Amino acid sequence: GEELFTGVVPILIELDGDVNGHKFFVRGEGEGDATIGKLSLKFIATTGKLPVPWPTLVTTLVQAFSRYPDHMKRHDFFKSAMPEGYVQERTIYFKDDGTYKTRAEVKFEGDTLVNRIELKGIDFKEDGNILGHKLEYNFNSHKVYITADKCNNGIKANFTIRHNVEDGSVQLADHYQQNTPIPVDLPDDHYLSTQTILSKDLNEKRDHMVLLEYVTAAGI
Amino acid sequence: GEELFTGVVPILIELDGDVNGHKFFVRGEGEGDATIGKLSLKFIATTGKLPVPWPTLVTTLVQAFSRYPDHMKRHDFFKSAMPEGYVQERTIYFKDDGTYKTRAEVKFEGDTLVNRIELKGIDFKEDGNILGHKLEYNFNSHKVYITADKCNNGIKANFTIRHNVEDGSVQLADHYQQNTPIPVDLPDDHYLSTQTILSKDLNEKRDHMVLLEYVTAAGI
Repeated sequence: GEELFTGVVPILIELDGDVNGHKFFVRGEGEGDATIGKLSLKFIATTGKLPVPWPTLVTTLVQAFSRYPDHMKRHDFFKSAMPEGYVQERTIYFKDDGTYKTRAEVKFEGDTLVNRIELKGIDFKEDGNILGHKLEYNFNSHKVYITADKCNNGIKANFTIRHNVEDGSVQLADHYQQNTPIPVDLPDDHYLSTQTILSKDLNEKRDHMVLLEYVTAAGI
Repeated sequence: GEELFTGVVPILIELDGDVNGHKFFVRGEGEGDATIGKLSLKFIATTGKLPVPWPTLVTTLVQAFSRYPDHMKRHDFFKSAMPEGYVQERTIYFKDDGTYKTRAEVKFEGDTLVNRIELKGIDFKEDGNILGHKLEYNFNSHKVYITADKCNNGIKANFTIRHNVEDGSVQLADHYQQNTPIPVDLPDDHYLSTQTILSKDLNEKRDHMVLLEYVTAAGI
């Protein structure tokens, strides 16, 4: 388990998407340091300019990298599932627009943590904030509320993302999370607060996104 | 639910058995009164003289008839499952001898409560207390410990039966129970204490058993 997350761990993320029939693929490489809770990643849209804004993929596109303080070590479900891994299922509803469903397997391969994800989006509106590409290239700080469902030997989480829109208005996105493993751990209600920076490689020519996160757990 | 168990309810019990390849069938008719916790039943071995002693079938052969005191009404799982019914799975280990597995569906049909059961027995010894027919035609009083497993939206119970043997020695039989429904109810740990009388219809010519029980719940 967390014996693996001392020091820096390299990362591979892969996302297979389709939204309203618009198929796309994203591969990410980078590294995380769970002892301070840092992620630095570059993502590449291999299929061409994305059919959806980059910020909507951020949540779907390795919480196992959250810094859990020493007084909270008994509640790190993500890391206890390693190296075998866990499954992360999400349903995301965008206010007054469409919805995503995600399934992902998060494992170790060699020395890298890998997130392989499938995404399906339906019922979106064009000239809506998603397909119409109206979201600022931003990601504000959020809290992620975790509770452990004993029955499924895992956790549940839910939280809503606030996406800034060009207009000045905000696009809401309700998240619903299930996590299940691939010995055990389970954690009392707490949350992850996160902070994200989105920017771009100036020498990169493909549609891409560089990402930098800091995540810590709290609330005990 | 328990709206159904005021006053007397007629009973039909049917058991399909096979133990060590010895097949048999038992049908029971009688009536119960859950407001005082009485059962009176006559059982008939339709296939001929039983391959096993009658006392070993007693537990496997309608706890929904237990008298639950008013202060315990929130814990009557059995009756809350009605009229739709529940499923009762049991594993029974006989000390130093074979084991039974039982699955039963307990429902209302018309105005009768019906218990339809399948039983399979394996690994028994001849000249053992079961196949060798060494058990006294007795049934002592026992406690039945119930706990509610939330996950399976039902209960679990376990208890051991003490069968008197002709020899003077006692045959133990560990029971393990699962119950699941066919809106809901679930009960805090308590038990059923029971008392049974076994006797015979003197004008009856088939291998048979008449049974009389009183069952009440307690322990809160």
